[PDB]
Amino acid sequence: GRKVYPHHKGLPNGYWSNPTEDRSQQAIQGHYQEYRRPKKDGLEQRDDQNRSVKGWVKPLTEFTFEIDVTNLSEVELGALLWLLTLPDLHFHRLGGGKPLGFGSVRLDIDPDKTDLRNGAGWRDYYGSLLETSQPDFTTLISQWINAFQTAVKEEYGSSSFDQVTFIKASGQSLQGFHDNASIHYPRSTPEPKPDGEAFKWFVANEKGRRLALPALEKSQSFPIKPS
Amino acid sequence: IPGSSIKGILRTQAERIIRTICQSNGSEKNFLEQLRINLVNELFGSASLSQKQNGKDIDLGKIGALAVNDCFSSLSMTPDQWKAVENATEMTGNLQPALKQATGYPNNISQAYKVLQPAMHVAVDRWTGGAAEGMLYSVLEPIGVTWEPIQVHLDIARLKNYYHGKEEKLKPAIALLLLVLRDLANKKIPVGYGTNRGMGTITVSQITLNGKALPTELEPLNKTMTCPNLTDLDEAFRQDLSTAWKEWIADPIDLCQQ
RNA sequence: UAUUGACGACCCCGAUUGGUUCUACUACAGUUUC
Ligand SMILES: [Mg+2]
Repeated sequence: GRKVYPHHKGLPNGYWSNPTEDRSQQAIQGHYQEYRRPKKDGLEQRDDQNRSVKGWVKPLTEFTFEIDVTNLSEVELGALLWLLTLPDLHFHRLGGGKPLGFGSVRLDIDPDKTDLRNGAGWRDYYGSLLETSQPDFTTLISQWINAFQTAVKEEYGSSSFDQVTFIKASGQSLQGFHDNASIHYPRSTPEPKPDGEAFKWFVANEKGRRLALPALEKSQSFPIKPS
Repeated sequence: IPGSSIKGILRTQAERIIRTICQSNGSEKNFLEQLRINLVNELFGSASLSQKQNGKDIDLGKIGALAVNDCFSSLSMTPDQWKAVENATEMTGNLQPALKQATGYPNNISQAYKVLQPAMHVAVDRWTGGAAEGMLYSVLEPIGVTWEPIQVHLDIARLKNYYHGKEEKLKPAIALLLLVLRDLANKKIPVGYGTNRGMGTITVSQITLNGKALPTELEPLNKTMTCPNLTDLDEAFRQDLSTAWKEWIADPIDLCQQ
C-alpha cells in the first residue's frame, strides 16, 4: 500500500542543535545523531552518494497558508478538516529528508479567518452588494468530521472508525511509534559506523530469521540481530 | 498576461455567479452552450449564430461591451537577453548567467533569483516514495516580476444600445461587474498557469473607476476604491444597484429582449 | 552442507486538447441620345 515515514517521536533535547558536531558515534539519551553522515578518520564524508544542506528552517518556525475549496461534499470536506484538526501530537511529514527525521509539521486551523458556506449561502452573498453576514461554520465543523467518520465506518465495514485499517495505520504514521525504539535504516550495528554497511543486516536477516517488515499499526520493532 | 486570459477569468467568475444564483447546472452542455448565459452575453459578448427563432430569422451574436488590454511587466529585457534564457541548457550552469543578465543583477544571483526563480518538482510514487520514473520537471517562476495596472474598458454606449436605451437596464449588468470585481480583490479569481499548483493568486491594492459621460444615476461610479468590499462606493448607490440586481434575480429575463 | 566480500546513486519531464460554431454574397444600373 501507501508508503509513509512515521514521525520520529521522542528525539532527545539538543538532537537538532549544534548539527555540525559529529555526535553520530555516541548515544545521547539513546539516540545516535542519525541524520548526520559520520566522519571517517575525522574528515567529512562528502561522498557523491549524499547531499549536504547549508541551512534548514528551524524547528518551531511557523507558516500560514490558505486553502480555497470548491463544491466539497460534507464527506470530502469532513475528511479534509479531520486532517487539519488531528488531536495533539499528530504530525504531518513535509518536504525532504523524511527518513532522517526532518520535516514533521503540526497543522491546525485559524477559525477566525475561515469562511465556508454552501451554495445556498453564496446565493445570499452574491445576492447583494451590501455586506451580509457569514455563517459561523464552527458549529458545523464537528458535524462534517462525523459525516466522514461514519462513511469510513460504513463502507469499510467496521465497528469503529479508528479500527479501520488504513485509519489505524495512518494514525501511527502521524503519531509515530510509542515503544521508544529508535528509527533508522536496518543495520547490523547499533552505532551508525562510518562505512554504512546497511546491507549486511539484510544478509543476516536472509540467512537467519527472515523477518518481514512489521505491520504499521503493530508498532513492532526489528531486532538488530535478525538471526 | 494577454487580455484574452484576463477576460476569460473574469467571464468565468461572472458566469459562476449567475449560474449559482439560478442554480443552473453547466455539466450537460457542450462548451459553446456553456458560455451562453444571461448578462454575460451582453458584457462579454456572444458568438454569431443565426436562428430562425420565430419564423423571423435572428442573429444571437453580439460583441462584448467589455474589453480588456494585455498587461505587461514593469521589468523588461532586451530581446537577446531573453533569448539567452530560452536557450540556457544547464539549470546550474549557463542558465545562471542568463538570469543574472535578464533580472538586472548581472553580478548578484541572490537578487536575480528574487525576480525569476527556477523551481524543480517531482511526482513521488505512492508505493515506493522517491520519484516516479520520468516525472521530474522545472518552472521558471516569476516570483518577483512587478506588473502594471490592468485596464478594463466598459463600453456603456454599447450596452445602452443593446438595451434599446433604457438606462434602468444597466444596473443588473453594472451590478454583476461590481460583484466580479469584489471577488477579484478577495483572491477568489486567480490568474494564469498553475493556479491550483502554487501560482496565480493576486493582491489588488486599488481599483480606480473612471467613467466619462456616464448617465447621471451611474455618475457615482467615478471613484477610486481601496476597500475590496466596494465600501468606497456610496451606500445609497450600492443599495440602489443591489435593488435592481435583486429585482433581476427574482426574474432573470433576457434583459435586452425588448 | 553454506559459504565469498563491500560497494553504489536514480529520475531529466510524462499524458492531452491542435481548432469549434455562425455569416458564403446582399442591393442594384439591363441600355443611353431635350
Ligand atoms: Mg524535465
